[PDB]
Amino acid sequence: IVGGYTCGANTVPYQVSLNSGYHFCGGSLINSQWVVSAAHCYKSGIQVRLGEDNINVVEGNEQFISASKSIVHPSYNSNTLNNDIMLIKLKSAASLNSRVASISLPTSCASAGTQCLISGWGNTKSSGTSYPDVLKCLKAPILSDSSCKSAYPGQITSNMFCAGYLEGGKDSCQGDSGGPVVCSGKLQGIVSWGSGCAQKNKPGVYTKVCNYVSWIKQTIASN
Ligand SMILES: [Ca+2]
Repeated sequence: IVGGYTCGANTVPYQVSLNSGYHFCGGSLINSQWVVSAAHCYKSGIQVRLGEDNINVVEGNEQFISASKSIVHPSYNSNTLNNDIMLIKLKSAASLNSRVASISLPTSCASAGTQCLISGWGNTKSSGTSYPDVLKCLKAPILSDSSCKSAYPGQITSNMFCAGYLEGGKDSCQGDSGGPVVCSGKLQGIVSWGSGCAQKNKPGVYTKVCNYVSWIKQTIASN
């Protein structure tokens, strides 16, 4: 997160870190046994780390649970990042409490102008590299489909939206991928892609979660 703020420990209780020896992506806990993340975060050997603030210090609220199964969206295209969503089933159910909690799935899509909270352990510099140990947050609005398409000609599908600031300075970044965009208490996006980070006229591009709720629910029901 570039241009954000320190969230506060365990204030984003659905935020997970995906660990393969190191933090490599965010995710969102959607029930006791399932995480939503970005398909481009897929790898084998994932440990889901819940209840994290400092990802380098054991602070007392962590739950570390191995993935038992990963499911990349059937239609994920890694070239275009269309359908950049994956589900991860935990080997055991998380224990849910005030600091480790699921986030609601949308029943309807969000609209341009809605403010949302974007969070993660990604890069904090736009012309630099600095990875935080504690969770960072950014409040940002959803941008119009037309401004999103104008920023990224030929690249925005019906499964993507833009959020952030066209002026630059405030965005998600490398290492935030797979993490949440939460709007009015609903998971509306997944950190997906963008040209650089926090660049002028190059907002963040997010997977449009509301398009996937039917797939999410049926997948959970059969797995
Ligand atoms: Ca920790």
